[PDB]
Amino acid sequence: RWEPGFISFEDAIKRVSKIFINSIINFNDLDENNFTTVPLVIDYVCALCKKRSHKHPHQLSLENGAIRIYKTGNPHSCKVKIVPLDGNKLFNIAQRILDTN
Amino acid sequence: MDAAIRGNDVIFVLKTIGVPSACRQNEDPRFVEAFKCDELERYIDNNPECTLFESLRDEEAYSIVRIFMDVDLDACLDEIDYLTAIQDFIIEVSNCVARFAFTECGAIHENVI
Ligand SMILES: [Zn+2]
Repeated sequence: RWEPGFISFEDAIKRVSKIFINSIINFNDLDENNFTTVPLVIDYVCALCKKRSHKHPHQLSLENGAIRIYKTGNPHSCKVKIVPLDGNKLFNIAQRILDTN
Repeated sequence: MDAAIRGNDVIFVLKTIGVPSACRQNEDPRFVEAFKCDELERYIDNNPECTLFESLRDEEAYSIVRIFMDVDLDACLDEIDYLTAIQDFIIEVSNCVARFAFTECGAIHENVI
């Protein structure tokens, strides 16, 4: 008496990796049930702010079907990024078809 | 573009609400006053208790002003959500003002943005 209802988790992870110009160090460490907890370590090469380096790591939060990326410590230093996660299935199919060229 | 159109470094300020225009045009010392940036800086530093309401002397010659807005929400937001909201707000408002200028004032949209 993470929810994979829209797209796959690896797709979200690779989208996050693509958004970051610098490499992602702990990408493998992220799983279905740690992305809201595990802090992100970049390779500096931060795009969101064009600054050379950041004193504090970034973090991911899941909010109403979106992944929001914000830098810890003082959030005003680095811009907050928003990633849409909910997706029409008929659109993911089209994306997959265009991936094959 | 004249000198007053080039810039206006002298500022005019009131001291309360509801001052009649007769007193303003009579340069009443109890309500209106004229200052500069440095003068108002020491004024507000020395006399925090006063209430200061900056405005124009008159709309005939000093119509040029910086674009400004007042936002009042009866709530509180955490810092990260506040940042997201302010970014969306700034992009929407910048777009809207630029589009209005392009369609009416005939200015360049991208310059305004
Ligand atoms: Zn940054």
